[PDB]
Parts: sequence; C-alpha cells; structure tokens
Amino acid sequence: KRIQSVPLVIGQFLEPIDQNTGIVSSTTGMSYVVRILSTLDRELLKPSMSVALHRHSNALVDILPPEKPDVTYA
Amino acid sequence: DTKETVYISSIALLKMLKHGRAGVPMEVMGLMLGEFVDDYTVNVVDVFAMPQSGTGVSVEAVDDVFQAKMMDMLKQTGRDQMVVGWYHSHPGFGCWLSSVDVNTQKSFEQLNSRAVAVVVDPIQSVKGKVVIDAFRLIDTGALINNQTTSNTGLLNKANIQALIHGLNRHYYSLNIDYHKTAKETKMLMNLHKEQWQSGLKMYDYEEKEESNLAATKSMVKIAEQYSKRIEEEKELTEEELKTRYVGRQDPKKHLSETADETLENNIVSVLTAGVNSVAI
Repeated sequence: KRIQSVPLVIGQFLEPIDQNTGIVSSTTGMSYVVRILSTLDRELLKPSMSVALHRHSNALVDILPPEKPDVTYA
Repeated sequence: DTKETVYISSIALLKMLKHGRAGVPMEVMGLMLGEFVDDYTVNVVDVFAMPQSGTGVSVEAVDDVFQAKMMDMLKQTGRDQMVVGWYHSHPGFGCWLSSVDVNTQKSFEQLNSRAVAVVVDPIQSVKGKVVIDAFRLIDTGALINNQTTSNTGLLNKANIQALIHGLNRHYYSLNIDYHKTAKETKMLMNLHKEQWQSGLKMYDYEEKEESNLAATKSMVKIAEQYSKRIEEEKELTEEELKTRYVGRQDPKKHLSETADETLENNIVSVLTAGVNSVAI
C-alpha cells in the first residue's frame, strides 16, 4: 500500500495480455509493458481508461475515474 | 583476501545520506574515518565533507585543507580516529565506479593498501531496499600473474558494469554490516514512542457511527453476491468450478477482512471508554 502513495505518474491503458500483465502507452510518449498488481479490480480497464503508475518501475498501481437547461412546462 | 565484513556505525551512515541527498540532483563527496584491522573488519567510525563543485555527473574537491584543518581541530576532542577511506554519490544512476574514480582510488591504495571507496544512490534508496555498496580495487598486474575460504555469502546480479565490469578491474566487491548496539538503539527508537497520552485518547465518535452503520451497508452487497456465488458450483469440471470464477474480488475473504476489522477497532472503542470512565 506504500507505493500506491505519491508521486505517481499517469498513463493510459490499452489492452491485456495475461491475468496479471497489461500494457500502457503513457503520456510521456513511449509504450511499456507492465504488470498489474492484485488487490485490484479487472472489470473496468479494457478500454482506453485512465490510470496511475509508479514512476521508476513504470509499474501500475491503481485506477482513477472522474448544457444545464433551466426551463419547465409552466 | 575474502570474508571481509565492513561494519559501519549508525552515526556514520545517516550523515552519509543527509549530505548525500541534500545536494541532489548534483552529486556530492566526502570522507570516512575509521581504522584497519588485521584483514577482516575494516570498520568505520565517522565521516565528513570536503568542499566541492557538484554537478549531476561530476565533482571534485575544491579546497585541499578543510579536511586537514579539521582533523587537527578534532583531536582536541579526539572523538574519532584517523582516515580510512572516501565515498561519493551517484544520485539516480546505479552503484558503480568510473574511470575517474579509479584514478583517485588508485592513489589511496598505493598510499595505503586497504583503503576503500563507497557508493550510494539515494534516489532509488527507499525506506526498504538500500543499495549502498563499497569497493577495493585490485592489481590487474597481479591478475595476469594469476580468495575464498569456506564461505562467500552474497554476490550481485545487476549493475551491468558492476556485474561484467565489476570484477575485471573494479574491485573485490565486499559486503557490509552494521554495528547497531543496545546503548544506541535505545536512543534510536525514541521517536516512535508515541506518548503516555497516546493509548487512552477516545477520539471523536462522529465518524464512528458514520462508519458503523456505513460498514454494514458495505457488508451485505458482497455477502448477497456470495449468496449468488454458491448457486450449485458443480458445473462442467472441477477446474470449471475454479477457473470459470477468476479471483476478481473473491467475496468471502472480503467480508471477513472487514468483519474482524470493525470488530477489532470497536472493541477498543468500548473498552477504552470504561477505562476512561475511571479516570475519575
């Protein structure tokens, strides 16, 4: 749970290859293979979601998720 | 020429890091004090810093006297002894030596034939896996002329030019240890002693109930899907009773991990109260 703390680095999931390994094309520019950790969902990742990585390893850590009409029939 | 422990005094180390880290990104260099022994325990006592022009990749000692004006200023207290070696720092790059390091190290050894270099890498040196290492150069002259005794212990499998170059000219790489005594470990751990107030502070409740009838809400949804997850489970194979259900949030554990927890932190909240009651 320690490394899951700061200072992380962002990325962008692309696709899996195994029960415990996926890939990323981060914002830094390049593409890296990387292993997800357990204690973590899987159901919520396959698209180009948003993610968070561990800097030096370039590992993976945890997930992160996120006009006004005013009228009425009277 | 093996089995050479290198004990270090804990007063020495943390000074090596602090000045070894405060100068980051630009690297940094100081000295070691200690004393050789017959062959094995080349201990260390205390360190200090020569002034210097530090870069991210290079540095020298500017002044050639602040190390000499200070030993002569130390023996008035005599809190240490003579010199035994010198360290330096590679801030994010790994632990090894370079062609500059040897040229200066090659002076110390011929000056005194057991002196030692030390290398440190504070950036990747996390609260766990420190990576410090030390080195004694060889005589490649003695090599082309062409040692273990019943124990060797530890070798590295990384730091490439400490792993394929780390022998042919670098050094008879050599382990380290720590002289953590009782007289100091007592004064060492005196941080984490919380306080004599720090075991009867019945903190506010306005999160407690907001956790209690919040937690049970988080129990059911994993329970009643574990209620689903026992439907028959004898389906199409013994492995099909296992591998059709990946470990994506295995439910029964997940409730037990909180079952015990909410029990374990509430039982203290109730007990602590009745004890605090008899403060009066």
